Amino acid sequence: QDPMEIDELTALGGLLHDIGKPVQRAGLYSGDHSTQGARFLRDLAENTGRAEYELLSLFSEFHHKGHMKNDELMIRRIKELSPERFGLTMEDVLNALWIVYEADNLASGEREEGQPQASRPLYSVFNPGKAYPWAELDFEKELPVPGDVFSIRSQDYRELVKRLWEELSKAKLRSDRLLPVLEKYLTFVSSVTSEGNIISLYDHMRMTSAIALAMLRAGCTAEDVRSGRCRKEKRFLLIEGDFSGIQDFIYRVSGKGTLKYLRARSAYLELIGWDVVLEILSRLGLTRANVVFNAGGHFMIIAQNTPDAVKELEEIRAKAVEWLYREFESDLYLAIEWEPVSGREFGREGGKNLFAEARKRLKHKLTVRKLKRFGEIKGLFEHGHTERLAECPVCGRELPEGKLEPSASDPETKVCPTCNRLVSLGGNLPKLLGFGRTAKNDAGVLVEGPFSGFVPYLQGGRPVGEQILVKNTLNPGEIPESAQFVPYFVADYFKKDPKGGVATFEELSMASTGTRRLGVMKGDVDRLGEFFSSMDSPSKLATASRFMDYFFKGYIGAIIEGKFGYIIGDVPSLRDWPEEPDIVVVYAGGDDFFIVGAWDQIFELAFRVRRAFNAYTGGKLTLSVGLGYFDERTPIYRMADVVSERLDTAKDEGRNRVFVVGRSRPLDGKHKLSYEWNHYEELWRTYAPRIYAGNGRLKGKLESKKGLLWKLLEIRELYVRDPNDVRWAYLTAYLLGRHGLSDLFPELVGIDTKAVERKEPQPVYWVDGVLKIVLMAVRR
Amino acid sequence: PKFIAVKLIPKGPFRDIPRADTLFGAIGNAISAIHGQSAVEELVDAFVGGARISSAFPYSGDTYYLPKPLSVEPALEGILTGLDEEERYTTAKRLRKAKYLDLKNFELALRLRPFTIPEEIPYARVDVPRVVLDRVTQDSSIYFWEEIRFREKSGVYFLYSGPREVFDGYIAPAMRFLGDTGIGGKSTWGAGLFEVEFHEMKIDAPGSEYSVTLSNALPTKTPVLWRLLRKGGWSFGRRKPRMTFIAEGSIVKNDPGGMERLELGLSHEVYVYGLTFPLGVELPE
Amino acid sequence: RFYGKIVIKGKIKAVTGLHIGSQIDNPVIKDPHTGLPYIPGSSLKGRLRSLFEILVNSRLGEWREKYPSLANYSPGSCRPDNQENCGKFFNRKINRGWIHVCPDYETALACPVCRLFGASGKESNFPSRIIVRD
Ligand SMILES: [Zn+2]
Ligand SMILES: [Zn+2]
Repeated sequence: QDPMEIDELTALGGLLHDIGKPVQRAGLYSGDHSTQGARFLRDLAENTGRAEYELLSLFSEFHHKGHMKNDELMIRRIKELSPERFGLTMEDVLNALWIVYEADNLASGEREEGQPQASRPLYSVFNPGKAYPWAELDFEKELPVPGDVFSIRSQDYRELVKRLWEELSKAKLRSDRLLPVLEKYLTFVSSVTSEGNIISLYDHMRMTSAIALAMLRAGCTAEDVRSGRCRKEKRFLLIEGDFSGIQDFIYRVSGKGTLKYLRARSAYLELIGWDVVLEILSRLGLTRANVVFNAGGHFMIIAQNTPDAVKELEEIRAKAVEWLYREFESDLYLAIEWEPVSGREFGREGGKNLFAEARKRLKHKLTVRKLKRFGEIKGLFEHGHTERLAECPVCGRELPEGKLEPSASDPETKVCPTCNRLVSLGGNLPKLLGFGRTAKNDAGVLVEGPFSGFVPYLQGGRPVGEQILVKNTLNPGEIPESAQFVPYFVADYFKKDPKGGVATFEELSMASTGTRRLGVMKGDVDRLGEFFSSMDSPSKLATASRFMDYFFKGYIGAIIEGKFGYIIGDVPSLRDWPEEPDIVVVYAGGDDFFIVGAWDQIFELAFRVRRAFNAYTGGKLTLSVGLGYFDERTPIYRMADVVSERLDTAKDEGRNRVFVVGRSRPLDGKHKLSYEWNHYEELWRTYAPRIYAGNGRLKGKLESKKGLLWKLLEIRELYVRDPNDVRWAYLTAYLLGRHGLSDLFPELVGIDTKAVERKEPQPVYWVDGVLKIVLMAVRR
Repeated sequence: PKFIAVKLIPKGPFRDIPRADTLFGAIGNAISAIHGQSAVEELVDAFVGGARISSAFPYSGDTYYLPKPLSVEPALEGILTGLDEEERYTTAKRLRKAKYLDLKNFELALRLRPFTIPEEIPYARVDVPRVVLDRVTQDSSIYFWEEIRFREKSGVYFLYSGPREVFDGYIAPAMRFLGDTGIGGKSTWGAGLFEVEFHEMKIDAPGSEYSVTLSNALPTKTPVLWRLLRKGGWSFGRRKPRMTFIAEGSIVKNDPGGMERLELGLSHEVYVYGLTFPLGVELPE
Repeated sequence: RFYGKIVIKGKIKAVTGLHIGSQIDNPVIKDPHTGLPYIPGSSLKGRLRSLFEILVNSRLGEWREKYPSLANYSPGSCRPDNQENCGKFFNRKINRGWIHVCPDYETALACPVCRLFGASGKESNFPSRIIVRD
């Protein structure tokens, strides 16, 4: 016996109503996917595990119209079972079979594929002509690249069911415990076997269970499924939230404040966002399958539309804004809107993408709310001038004087409380498995959000809190059973010092070949808002926003560790790639990434990431990257300010182009500062192996020519003062002439008629980006 | 309408492009130096019940720039309905994150008609490293410093809407004193020094209830569309508290702003400027 | 209090070739737009202050009567004991080097260096009287 409530049955029944597909894909039961998955769950009840799998087999047995057009076979099947064993009513269990059946349609267009393809794979959401092989979601041993093999042999499908058999046996039957099991094994499995299916099976079950839970919270019953008034009445409600002012929040801090501290302002922005996501889910009564995505301060939640839910969301938005204003004075703001939708608003109707129409209505309400940044304060423009207001030297907070503690490092400096909490977090980050979400007035609360307080779950400590946020893994370990497992991912690569902590700006400015400079890269994915507007169903948005997030959360750390080099090939390098690169990943969201480190390895990582991003997609999405090279003892708000001004300089021009180095140019409008990606790798295959041998050493017989290569950039500045060949064409032939080397750069001595006919710049103009990188690497 | 454009022609770098409250601070320090404290009491009363100035804006060779109104973000799709949908997206975000517009394109944005952004900005914010030397054993210890550098004909202007008798006695003598001292920033290194010229500029603005501010305002009621500029200041070596201003280009409906007096424990009261400078605008629906 | 502004205008001639430097391997400071070099106001004021502080360091005994704030200083630097203003002329430490900067308004009003070049101080300041344009 077990007391089970009704929303546990609907959220779990929709979450595994299509368990017969992977089992049906394998030849173990030879029956209809519902017939196989019903017997797959009835055999799982028979083995060690819960008693409820006999009840949960009904969702997989009857979930089509051909299986549910009886209305007499259903009732006598429930009579052979017993909802009285679980506390469920006869009417309660019959409602949830119609909630899950109807939500399976709103999850994806109801198109019948007749006979399923014997073994067609998951086609890529980016390039739908290609397809993924089946592989474990582990973030090691393989990068998912969409390839040309278009059929799955039925051996790993049988190995899939075996590996899924004992993972479902060990995990307890709740919603938060089955989602990481089904995500590791059913991510690269297509839901419907057809040509061009780009919906993963996990995201199809994650969105059936989201909609079916949101239908039961609203209160639609079984006869509201048979009739209309579920697809003709606004019952759902798309919540969307957005953090405004992130680059001004992380990257405002002064020359005081280490990288170790700057890295923990990013961990603290991630926990403010999860504190608001998990608060909406708890008060509205929903599970984490409702959260469509949560990547970089931008979340979407499918929820119900009741007057009791709108009253709760209006208070969560209220209490989160009066916390953010009091703690961070108008530097960080969360805009939360909700647009009521219906079942017809999911998917396509009448040849129109009605889901993207319902999101442009929601995106427009976010834009108006961002232009009213703290309107819900009522004392926002009223002034109070109580005396003795002092200011922190690390960030720019204005406190009352007296609330400034002495710091931990330098007791002469007096800083705010939340910079003493975030330096102790910065030392505790290299041994940190996650954070425990609990009440704010609790022992050991090290950082606080707007609703709940967070305790660091250390490497060898015990977790405390009503829900634990476990970092970078889908495996719950050494946590209590009722501890509500929430897995989150973060790009967390950092160079370790002789201690265990994070390397400083000194130690990254060291170990760079040539000059000692700090390299700062910043980039994003271009035209990404267009790509998310192509999605018909919310299960396609679930797949497109989760594969997109895993490149930057999960697979950008393997690119730094030298993995995946067969796909990447040969990139512009200055040295052989070390086993432990001095690269610190600060931030890496859905389409953004800020990374600091040594300049010669920031440069090589810029091409290693883009070449691997090209393979992860099908070439359909690209990267703009801005690169910078700075003095070390430069304030980090100024390093971030310059590369942000270089990333959009490389974005408004052609948007698929890198900004390598600084450049003086003419003003004639035909000259652009930033190289295309294929252009600069072509100039590296041409110009660099003639003059450069690697590891800060010039090519043989070109030693003691350090003054020679600065002359070619003095010739190049004659082109900048006046184009159309005033003097530079023969002076290049003279300096190559007097040294006896003329195989060096033959394109620079004679004028290019191909350059004049298209009004493109001369080949002497583009050699600035290849010489000036080699001159800094062979400085000393 | 017709405004007076006080053109500030740079003699070097500027520390910053001065807001409307650090121009009124600089004008107010210039009047008490030239005339005295009794003339500052009449300078304040002429702006409370009268004339208003704006923030400083760049120009580049008789191409005066003005801030982008905040009315063109809600209705940006509605402005660009007559455009090819394969390039409406990149046109939108490039138009949205722009900061300034010239007079031809600023008039078209107030009436929600299509427009273009400038291609070149007339200045650059430059990081110049300085050094501190020990006098005996010349140990170098560097720090980093920010400056605004202008082009060969570019510079900074600000607007004035008020009676000519107040301009001739207060604002025009102040700008000749402020040409020889600085206009905010490290003025001991020659930053903020400039030559002053006077012109007249005309803006064709539509008649409505809603109007954009060309200055920081410190609003007296809730605005319609806005951007929070949070700044404090420094007054004779005393730190001013950070006040929530409104940015240039924010939209009010019959809001004069209001001039704040801070005690600040100083020989005399410190007034922070905070007043509107309205030009009519058409909001979307 | 204000009376006027004596303005000195002149031509600076580089008789020997000049270097200031910004960090061809050691480039001189330039304009960001045109690319021409110049001489900063910080380099010329900071050299005139440095040359005149060594001038005043040698004459602290003879200028007590004309400048009464030089009675508090003995010639030398506070570098041999990592301590702020106590007796030595080069009393203020900025980051790693020692500079004469007077600590108040009333002391910098009667210093030959700081009535002209200015003083930072604590609880009071003294601004400069000269402006050295670029
Ligand atoms: Zn602080
Ligand atoms: Zn002195």
